[PDB]
Amino acid sequence: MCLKLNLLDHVFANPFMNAAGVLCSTEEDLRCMTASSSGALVSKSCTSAPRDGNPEPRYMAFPLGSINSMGLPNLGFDFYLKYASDLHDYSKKPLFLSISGLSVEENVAMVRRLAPVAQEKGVLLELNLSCPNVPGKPQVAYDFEAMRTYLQQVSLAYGLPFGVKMPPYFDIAHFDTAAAVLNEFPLVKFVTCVNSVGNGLVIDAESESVVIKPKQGFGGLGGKYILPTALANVNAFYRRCPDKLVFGCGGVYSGEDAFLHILAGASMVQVGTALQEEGPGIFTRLEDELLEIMARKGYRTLEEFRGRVKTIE
Amino acid sequence: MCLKLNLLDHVFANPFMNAAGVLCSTEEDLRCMTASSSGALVSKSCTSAPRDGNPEPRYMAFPLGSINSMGLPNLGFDFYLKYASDLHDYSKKPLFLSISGLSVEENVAMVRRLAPVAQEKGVLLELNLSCPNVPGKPQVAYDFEAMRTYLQQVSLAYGLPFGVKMPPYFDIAHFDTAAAVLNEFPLVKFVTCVNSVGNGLVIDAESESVVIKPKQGFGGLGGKYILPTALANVNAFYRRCPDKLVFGCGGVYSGEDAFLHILAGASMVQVGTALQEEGPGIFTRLEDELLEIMARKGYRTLEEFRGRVKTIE
Ligand SMILES: Cc1cc2nc3c(=O)[nH]c(=O)nc-3n(C[C@H](O)[C@H](O)[C@H](O)COP(=O)(O)O)c2cc1C
Ligand SMILES: Cc1cc2nc3c(=O)[nH]c(=O)nc-3n(C[C@H](O)[C@H](O)[C@H](O)COP(=O)(O)O)c2cc1C
Ligand SMILES: O=C(NCCO)c1ccc2cc(CCc3c(C(=O)O)[nH]c(=O)[nH]c3=O)ccc2c1
Ligand SMILES: O=C(NCCO)c1ccc2cc(CCc3c(C(=O)O)[nH]c(=O)[nH]c3=O)ccc2c1
Repeated sequence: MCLKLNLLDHVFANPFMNAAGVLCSTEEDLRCMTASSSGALVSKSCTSAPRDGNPEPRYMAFPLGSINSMGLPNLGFDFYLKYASDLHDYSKKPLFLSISGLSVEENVAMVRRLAPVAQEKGVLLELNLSCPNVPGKPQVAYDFEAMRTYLQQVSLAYGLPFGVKMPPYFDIAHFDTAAAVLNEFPLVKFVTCVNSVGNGLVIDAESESVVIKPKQGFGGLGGKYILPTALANVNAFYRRCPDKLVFGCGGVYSGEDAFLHILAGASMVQVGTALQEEGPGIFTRLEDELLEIMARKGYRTLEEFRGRVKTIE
Repeated sequence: MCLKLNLLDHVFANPFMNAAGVLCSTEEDLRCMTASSSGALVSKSCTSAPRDGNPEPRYMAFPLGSINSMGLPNLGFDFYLKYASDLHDYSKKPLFLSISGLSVEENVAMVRRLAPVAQEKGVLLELNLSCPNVPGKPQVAYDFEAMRTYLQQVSLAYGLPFGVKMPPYFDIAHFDTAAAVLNEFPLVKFVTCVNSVGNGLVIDAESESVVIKPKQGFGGLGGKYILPTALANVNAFYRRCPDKLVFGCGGVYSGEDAFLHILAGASMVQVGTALQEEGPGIFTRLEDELLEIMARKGYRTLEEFRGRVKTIE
């Protein structure tokens, strides 16, 4: 009875990892994720230049989830590239590096420089597409032209297996369209569903105030709020992309949640808010709980139930 | 101290009503909603001919919310028109009538016929824009040209103040765009934010099965999942539509949830899932709890804090 998996030519002790953005910004964070019993880790989404990000407060959490508008604070590509090439310990677990350049040219620049480290060290690329392009255009993934563009250019510049981080979708035509676009690109080997549910508003009743400072308090939502959304999107893409892997992200707090993500078709399972709230010790709980569910049901491997959600009739 | 209000030339005992879809399909349903404490009622979205809708099970609810894919079952427009014409007791409360035709033609044909009853009785039209189109093109609200067409055609045929039911948006550019369209139409006096959060999927861990039979288990989400989403949209439309009323829908289980909807800008507050779950008694509780918050803060009127949510700095 085990949680092991081989995929994209790497071996993983278990399906669990942090979500990009959570506990992965500094050397200190990365070293902690690495010492944890997560199956893998992903670095904070970076830009070329170091960024300070938005004014604080900019993240907040509550019993049923979180809201954030961090504005992409990170130490700069050079920092994460050096961490990938010089400091990370691959014998402990695989590394993902998430890039989130503010234009297609910034993304091409970084990936060209990432390629040789990817080849030499085996670091994996997660391209963040649930990012802004020009203001007053939808973020990149809600704009299938822009998305096609970024993917051709990044496939050309990088020329290696990478994966993509998707915002959630809510309409069948969008699922149909976005999957068709993704299927045009043999090198997109994996799809992460989903990024935060965009522009929610949390209001505090005692103070009659929004709880984060940027954007008049509008920010991305994570946690329990988003589980059924995360599952629909995992399962939509798992059904429409028979040749790609789906990574589930969204509202995982328990093994049962991880179990549901996996029945929906998830290969890896990421943890954002719950990790932020609970700290890296969460990873041992998640594993035990999922293993308990598997034992009770007679499952021995993840592949026995992955994608095996049943419909009625 | 009390909660009465005046809008669109009708008096309301309080700002609560059912959401379209819930306890509003048969004559028995509507008679019950009328005998409740709700300030108003809306009828089930209707089509010209009666519909059986989707295979059961087609609705399910859980502690954090609900999922449905009813498929628009209804007794047909003749029935709801006759209810609006001859059966409804307007001395008890205002009535809204929701129409949700499958094409613009079906919708224009309904409204020409409803126009004279509206004149004569004062029934109000809620145009459901959050419906199929589910052929090959996105649904109407997520397709701004189709949205402009239905609005032009309908305001032509109806020629009276009416309102539109909106699905949620998740992007600043879409709020800017959707809002600009609605502002093209002086006859649209109210915007209801929001309809169910489209296409989530609820999987049950024990039986490893989806919970509803149509659309392979995919359906609209209501309840506690959607509250911060319902509040971002109320407030995004509140700020961008200064000449329109905003009606909040989504995630109301308490006086507090209603309070936050109003702080966000809502004038009427709609209850769906919580009503389906607790029954019409919910209105007396919500009234009380909302009056209780007001008293503790020394607010006398909804007008005092409607829309007056604070941002930081
Ligand atoms: C503080 C914070 C920072 C985040 N940063 C990123 C990021 O840099 N890149 C990214 O792709 N997603 C980011 N996310 C979204 C998470 O990666 C994840 O997609 C989302 O929070 C849903 O997961 P959860 O439900 O487990 O929180 C961030 C989320 C939070 C709460
Ligand atoms: C069983 C069911 C039927 C519904 N039918 C309709 C409908 O016919 N027309 C409509 O505009 N919305 C319909 N809705 C959406 C609700 O009006 C409301 O927008 C949504 O449930 C979110 O509100 P809540 O969080 O209070 O449930 C329905 C919802 C449910 C649960
Ligand atoms: O300028 C911004 N925000 C306020 C001004 O409009 C801004 C800039 C870059 C951003 C970049 C992202 C992508 C990184 C990211 C963030 C994040 O760092 O804010 N939060 C998420 O939940 N998901 C994400 O993918 C999200 C929001 C951003 C907002
Ligand atoms: O046949 C349908 N679905 C199965 C796949 O085509 C179908 C047909 C008409 C529909 C019409 C609507 C509009 C009514 C509605 C419903 C509803 O009655 O299903 N549920 C909601 O949460 N919000 C709504 O606005 C919603 C879903 C529909 C699905």
